Amino acid sequence: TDEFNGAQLKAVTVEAGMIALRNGQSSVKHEDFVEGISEVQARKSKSVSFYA
Amino acid sequence: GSRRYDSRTTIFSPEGRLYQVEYALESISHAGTAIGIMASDGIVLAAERKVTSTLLEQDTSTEKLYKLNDKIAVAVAGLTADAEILINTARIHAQNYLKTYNEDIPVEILVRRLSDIKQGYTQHGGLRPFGVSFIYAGYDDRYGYQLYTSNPSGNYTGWKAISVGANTSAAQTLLQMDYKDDMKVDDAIELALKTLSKTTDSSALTYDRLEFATIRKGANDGEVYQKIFKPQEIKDILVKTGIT
Amino acid sequence: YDRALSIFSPDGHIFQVEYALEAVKRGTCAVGVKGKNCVVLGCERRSTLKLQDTRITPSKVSKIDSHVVLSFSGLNADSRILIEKARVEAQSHRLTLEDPVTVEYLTRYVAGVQQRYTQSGGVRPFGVSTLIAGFDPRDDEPKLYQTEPSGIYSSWSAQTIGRNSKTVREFLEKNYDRKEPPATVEECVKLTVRSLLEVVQTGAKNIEITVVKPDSDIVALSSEEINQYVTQIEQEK
Amino acid sequence: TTTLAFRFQGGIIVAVDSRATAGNWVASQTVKKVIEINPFLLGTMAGGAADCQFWETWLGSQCRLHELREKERISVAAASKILSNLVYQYKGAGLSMGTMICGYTRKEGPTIYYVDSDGTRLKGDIFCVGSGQTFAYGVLDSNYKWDLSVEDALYLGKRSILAAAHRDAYSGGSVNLYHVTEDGWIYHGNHDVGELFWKVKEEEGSFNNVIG
Amino acid sequence: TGAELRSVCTEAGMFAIRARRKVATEKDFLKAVDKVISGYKKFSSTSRYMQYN
Amino acid sequence: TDRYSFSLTTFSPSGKLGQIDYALTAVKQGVTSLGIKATNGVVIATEKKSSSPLAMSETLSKVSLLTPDIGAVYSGMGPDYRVLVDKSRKVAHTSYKRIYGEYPPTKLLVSEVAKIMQEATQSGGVRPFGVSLLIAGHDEFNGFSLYQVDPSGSYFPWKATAIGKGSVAAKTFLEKRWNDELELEDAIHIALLTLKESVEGEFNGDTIELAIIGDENPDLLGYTGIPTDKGPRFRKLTSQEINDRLEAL
Amino acid sequence: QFNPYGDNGGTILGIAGEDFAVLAGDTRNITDYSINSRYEPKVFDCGDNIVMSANGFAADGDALVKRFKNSVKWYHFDHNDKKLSINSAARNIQHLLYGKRFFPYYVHTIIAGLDEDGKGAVYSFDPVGSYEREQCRAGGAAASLIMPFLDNQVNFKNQYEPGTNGKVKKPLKYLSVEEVIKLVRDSFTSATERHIQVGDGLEILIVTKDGVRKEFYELKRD
Amino acid sequence: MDIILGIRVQDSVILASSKAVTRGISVLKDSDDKTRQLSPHTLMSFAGEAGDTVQFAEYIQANIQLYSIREDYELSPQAVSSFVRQELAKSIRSRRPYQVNVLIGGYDKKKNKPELYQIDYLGTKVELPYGAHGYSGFYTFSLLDHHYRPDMTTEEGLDLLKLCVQELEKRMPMDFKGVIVKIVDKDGIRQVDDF
Amino acid sequence: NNYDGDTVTFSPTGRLFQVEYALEAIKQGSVTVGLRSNTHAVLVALKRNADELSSYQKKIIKCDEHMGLSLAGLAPDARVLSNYLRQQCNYSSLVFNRKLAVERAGHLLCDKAQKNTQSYGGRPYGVGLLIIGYDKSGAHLLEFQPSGNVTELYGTAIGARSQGAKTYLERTLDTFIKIDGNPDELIKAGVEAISQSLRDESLTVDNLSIAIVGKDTPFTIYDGEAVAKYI
Amino acid sequence: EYDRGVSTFSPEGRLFQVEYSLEAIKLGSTAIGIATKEGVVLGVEKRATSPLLESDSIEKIVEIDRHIGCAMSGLTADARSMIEHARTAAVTHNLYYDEDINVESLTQSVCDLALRFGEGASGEERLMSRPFGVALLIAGHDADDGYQLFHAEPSGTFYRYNAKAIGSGSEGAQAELLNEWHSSLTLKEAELLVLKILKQVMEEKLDENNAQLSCITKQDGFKIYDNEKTAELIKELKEKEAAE
Repeated sequence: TDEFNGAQLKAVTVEAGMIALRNGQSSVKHEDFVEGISEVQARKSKSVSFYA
Repeated sequence: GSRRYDSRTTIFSPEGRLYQVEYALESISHAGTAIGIMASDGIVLAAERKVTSTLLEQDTSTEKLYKLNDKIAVAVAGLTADAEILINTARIHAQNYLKTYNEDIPVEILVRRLSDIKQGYTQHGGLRPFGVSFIYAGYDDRYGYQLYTSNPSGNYTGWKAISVGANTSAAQTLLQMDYKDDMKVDDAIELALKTLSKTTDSSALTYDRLEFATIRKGANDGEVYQKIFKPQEIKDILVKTGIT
Repeated sequence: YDRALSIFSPDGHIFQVEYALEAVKRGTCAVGVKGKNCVVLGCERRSTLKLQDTRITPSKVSKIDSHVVLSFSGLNADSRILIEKARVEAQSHRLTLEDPVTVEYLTRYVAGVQQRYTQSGGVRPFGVSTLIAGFDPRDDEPKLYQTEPSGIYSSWSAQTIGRNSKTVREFLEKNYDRKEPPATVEECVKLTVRSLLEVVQTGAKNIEITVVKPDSDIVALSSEEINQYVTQIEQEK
Repeated sequence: TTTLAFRFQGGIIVAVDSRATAGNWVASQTVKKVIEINPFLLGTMAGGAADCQFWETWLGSQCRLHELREKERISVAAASKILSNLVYQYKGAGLSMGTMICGYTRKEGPTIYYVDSDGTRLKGDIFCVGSGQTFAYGVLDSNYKWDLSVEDALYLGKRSILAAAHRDAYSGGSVNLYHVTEDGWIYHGNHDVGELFWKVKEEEGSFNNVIG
Repeated sequence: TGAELRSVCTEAGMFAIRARRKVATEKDFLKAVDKVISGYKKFSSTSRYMQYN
Repeated sequence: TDRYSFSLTTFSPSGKLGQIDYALTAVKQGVTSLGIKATNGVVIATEKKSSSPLAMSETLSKVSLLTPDIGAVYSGMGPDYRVLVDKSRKVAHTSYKRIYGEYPPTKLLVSEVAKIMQEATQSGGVRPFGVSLLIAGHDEFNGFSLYQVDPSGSYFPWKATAIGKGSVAAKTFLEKRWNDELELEDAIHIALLTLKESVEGEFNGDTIELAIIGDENPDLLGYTGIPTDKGPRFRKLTSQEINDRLEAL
Repeated sequence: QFNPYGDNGGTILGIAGEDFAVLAGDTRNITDYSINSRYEPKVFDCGDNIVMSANGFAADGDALVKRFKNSVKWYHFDHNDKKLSINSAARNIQHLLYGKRFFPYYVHTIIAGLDEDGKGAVYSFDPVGSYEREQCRAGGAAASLIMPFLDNQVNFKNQYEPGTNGKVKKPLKYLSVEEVIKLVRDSFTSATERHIQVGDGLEILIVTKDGVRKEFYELKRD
Repeated sequence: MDIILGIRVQDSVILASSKAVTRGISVLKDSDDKTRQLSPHTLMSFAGEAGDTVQFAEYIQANIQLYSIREDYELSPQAVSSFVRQELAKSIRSRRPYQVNVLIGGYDKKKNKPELYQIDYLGTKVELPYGAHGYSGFYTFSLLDHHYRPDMTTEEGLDLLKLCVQELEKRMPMDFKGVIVKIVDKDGIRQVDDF
Repeated sequence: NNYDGDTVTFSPTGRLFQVEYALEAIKQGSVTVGLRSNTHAVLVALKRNADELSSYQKKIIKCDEHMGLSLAGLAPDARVLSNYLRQQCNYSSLVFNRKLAVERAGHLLCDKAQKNTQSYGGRPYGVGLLIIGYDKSGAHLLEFQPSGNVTELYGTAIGARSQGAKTYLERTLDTFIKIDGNPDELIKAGVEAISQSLRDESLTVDNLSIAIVGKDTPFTIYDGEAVAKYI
Repeated sequence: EYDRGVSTFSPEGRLFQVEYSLEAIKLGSTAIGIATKEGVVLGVEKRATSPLLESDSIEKIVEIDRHIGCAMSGLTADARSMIEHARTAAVTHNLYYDEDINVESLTQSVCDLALRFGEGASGEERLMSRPFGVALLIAGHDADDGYQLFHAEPSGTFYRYNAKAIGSGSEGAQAELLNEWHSSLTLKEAELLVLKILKQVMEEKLDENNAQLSCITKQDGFKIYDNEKTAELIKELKEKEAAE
């Protein structure tokens, strides 16, 4: 989290759980929580291999 | 940022076209009328000043007639300041071709050089155009009298008779109904005063608002003589043609 | 100066090139058809405006060498900037390797000029498109190329450029045969003239035809010769 | 040094020596004075060694970017006229040059050019350049024939350098002959001059002023 | 845009209505693609609006 | 750095050049100045203006000598005049006093300063100068001559004219009072009379800067005994001398 | 006045073999008649089984060993750890020399290594530009002493079979790595007694398919 | 060597140049020529120093030729010489000169008149009815001013050149190998060989 | 908003945003993990192919005979700065016969990236290098941030999922500093570091590219079957 | 979100013009390239926009040097500059090292060229106003790695591919290369594979006036197959599917 506001940080909590929700998990996993940082952020078109 | 304040004078519009050259021509339609007729024994050049005042010295003015070289004089219609520069370039280039080839410069060469200069500014540099329109009266042995108009786009077209400046549509139509192939300078003197009389915005046309010059081969020893008429001979020739 | 005036578009283009293409269409119309042993570039010449000279007013087709002719459509002002370079490169060819230019080579150079002005800082690109034609020296195969503002060139069997180029090219799909060119030079003049009188119209007083035959024969036809081909074609039709 | 070439009916025979002296002292006896510019051009070495060796590798650089652009093989007259303008620049810096560019194409025939430091370019039919170019002319120009066989011509090129080599201080080592054809240069190999000599003394019956 | 591809489909039938054809051809869709895509690319919203998106 | 290589005078869309139009607004904000051409002199005239009376007028200048035969007086911005007077002296030496050895004719020098004008109506990173100058002078073949150099870069020959905030009213007065014989002394009476109707503040020989381009004074030559050269024709009038001619109204 | 080239003498000897190569030189540095240094290498390894010596005037001769190794570097960097051939290096040396031709270097360069066929190769350059492949080429100041004795024991130059009197020349043979140590050591023994810029020390580098060997022998101490 | 001659006759300019080149201590070509067309009725023979001759011949050629396609107008021989001189003067002042002497013989189309111009390496044109350069020039001059008439026909100018040639064989201390003559007429530039 | 267009315009938050933007090029980039002991430095990079037919792109550029750098940003940007480092490493050997200090080489690098970010018509360089080396005060690991800022660490990462890598290094922090002389163990400690930055991509003999530099080992890049012992 | 730079970012971190540049490789016309063990095959859809086009003197395959050949797709005017540089580059290395340049090393030079737009900064002299938008398939043969095929982007990054398509038909083309390719195919079976995949995404008819083949073999160097061999090979594809 770098230059997130405390509203953005609340956003990562909810987002994490939604991704768990799709998988069908009964808990939120650590793997899913980070995945939620990346989804709160606008850049989620990810690599195109012009960063390799 | 510098880029922030750039005009971009010199991109195309969606039409395929150059806003700033179009606008330049818009402002030359404000400027003073100049007409040139190529007779078969001369060229008569006559232009009507865009301003007039009675306190204004108009007796030794020559702000429309400018001589480029001994055998080629031009009439000016547009941004006079921009024109003064290219007249002084032209004069440098004309004298240059004579220095290096020892031969009178053809009309074609000087006219094409001036055109390409205008052309450089609409092409690149990020600069405004030179809004000038020249009518070139010129003599060469090869093609006789040659007559020419150049625009801010930096394009040149031959004429036999042409009119630039204010009231272009009006002047052009008039020339055409009268113009014959068998005309000498006398018929040309009469027509040049006469078209100017129909486009005029003064209650009567007078000599102090006319500038007038000819180039005749009928000067002695089969030589071209450039004459810019004095305002007191113009007033005389104005009594002859019975305009006043 | 150093600012870009040609910039990448979010589509996949540069807007100044698409724009420059629009510029060629607003110009007058030049047609190209090659015979078995001739090129013919004919061009539409104005005469809306009258008292215009014919001797001293420049033509649409300007001989670069004695065997390479260039015609142009689009801005008539810009045209002279591409041609001034093209003439000097031909004399440089003569200087440094010997032999006069080959038509393919001059077309590749002219293409490289427009190519460069599509990607150099502080220029717009030329709004002018060429039919560059001619003969190879010591050969007699007719060569007809057309280069365009992109900076891309194409060879063509017959082609047409300028206003209503799509309308004219349609005509040429239907009368010029790729397999059998017009059998002689004279048949080839009747084809270029047959094409022009669709769009240009308004007499034979607008039609110009330059014909080149191999071995450095450039001839530009007189108004009388033109009338004669227009009349024959009008009548036959 | 003495390097000659003659057009005849097959192409051009090039013929070179390999003795590169420093003066009184003989530097090396195996210096090649033929320079493969591409497979259809050879350039002889004369005057400054260094200047010719360098610039004709570098002509190879302009031969391969002529070849690509035009997709046609270079003219021999065009090749010569690259080199000419290069040595004109460095004239008055005093770089010395003596080269014959030899080529044979099918659209011009056999053509020799002599490119020189001055900017001087002369085409021709016989040249000999070197510090023993005078000896070589004599034999070659009397026994000259346009209508000659490939076999006779090879012996004639050899023999010419031989005569020069014998009296000239700075000529010898070995001679190397090439026969430039259309389809490329063919190498005819290396013959010692000091060993060629005694063969040619018995067979011909020349050199009755030379002991033996 | 999916909105251009709609104009393509509508104009593919419009060329059937003009030709007196009732069942489309590959040929009617080629005509459609050229007119809609080439002609209205000058008038493309895609270019200007992408600068914000 | 510099990246400003694009003109800031550009064509306006209904025609005209917008910067040069604007700059002419800035001319008509400033002081009022006038010139009357006689048959043997030219008179030029202007009003001084200060922030407060605490400014001196003695060290102030608004009429300058460009060459001894050619003076200038402006109406418009103070800053722009100040540099453009100095560029005028510079080109007058560098392009006719090193080449033809002497001061240039009035027609020629006018033509050079119109080209100084021109290259700030154009080029990058520059706007037009905001003055209009009268450049009056005397040459040996076009006589006494008065010019008006303007923000456009044109010049007009004149016989009497005015520029500045009272220009409209001034020239009508001057149209009706002009005559085809004036003496230089008779010229003065016109110019003072007109400049009195455009001032409404204080009027003195210290607040009207008046200059004549009369006829030759060997007392300003600085030397005597080369009769080939003839002293300053330009002669700025001291406060004492101007004051008498003020009473003479 | 400035006379910017001097000399530092030295003598070098390059011999191309048939499975090895020999580039040798002395280690004596001089200026005029004073001995500056008894020991001072001139025969630098550049890696890739190329040994170079740019012998003569020292100040030039160190400049072209600097500039040369700099290019060994920048080659290995932009061609993904390419092994520098004798061929590549030779033509590169040519460019480095030739580029100064309005203010020349005043040294005599010789390289040695294996070529790409598993044989020795020696190329020797004049200061101006050009080069040629060798089997012997000395350089340096006692060149003219050492060269003609090497052409008589390697190439068998003007020798005929015994009792044939000119009928058949003597046959060439292959020389072992061991034998060639003897030839080079013997030339410089003879050279010392007749020349006054050679002595103190002799450093032969011998180049093989396993690495480079330095092998140091003394000469006469004047 | 360096022998170029001009004999202006009243219908033709007769320029003849040497068939020998000497570089070094021997003759390399004895069958050569040293002239370049400028115009199709303007002929320039050139000779003088080593290697300036070719390179300055073709420089000037590129230039006159550029004009002549461009405007499809021939230049006057008068015009042509001014350009050549302009270039020659300039090179004395510049770093690298060109030491080359040129005779430009042409037939003007405008006036219908031969004109012969002699330009030295300094760059002075001067119109002549006849002219030469080098030390060769000395032998020849004295014959032209005896026997010349300005009313000559083409053949008379040819027969005169035989005397000049015959003299040169005798007095000249060096070889020169005959001359190719070139006649600049009003029809073309036509080559004949003198015996 | 309008503050993001150029490299000259501050910015109400004290920032400049474009340098901030260039720092996101490192984040969308692939991971490389550095860790050092007191005697050997290790760069452990994970290489990245595009498609199955594709090759893998070199992530470790040997910069000198005792320096190697690894990119985690723009490939064109990395090529510019790598030349500049070679140039200054070679200018030091030529002029002062000195192996270019690692600490000094971060300051030389520093200023090349600052001077294009202060300037108009330039941009920041959007690539972070991890630069290892062994000089005269031992092993060093530099992290070059595209901000221009250089910091010296005992182990770091940059890439995507990189934070998960800093943690492996953060646990195993007091262990790895004390193992010296045994390059086998550092390498393994760095492979395990970069494996917690996976998310179904694994590691193989064409993904893993290791390079080391030691006291007793000059710069060596292992790849192929030479990273097959060290998975 | 923004684009009123010339060399600017991008919240994502890519250069912005570069992002657009890659999406003009979707307006190319295909170049396909399969590298196998015996050589590399390059084929291209040549395109005819009219049948009054001479389509046999328009070619989009160009020889860089004997042992490196190239196939170009995207805008070909851009490709004119880069291929020249490439020709130059290959020549320089034969000058300096008398050695046949590696393929990789060649590719690497041309990528450094694609990034050189800007207003003049850095160590690399900007002179481009906008980046290139053409992609290259550098084919070639070196004596260090055998046969190699590289894909050079207008990004400035280069990858060695075993098979790649570029152009408008990329997606539909590389979906097929995936399934049909294996490690070893003999050279005339590679040429037929090029003609099969070129046929699925073909928008014309597969014949010899709108397809061109080319090979690179060590022994023959770079040869562009004449229309006689391209025609034959086409005919053996319609025959071989005809047994299936």
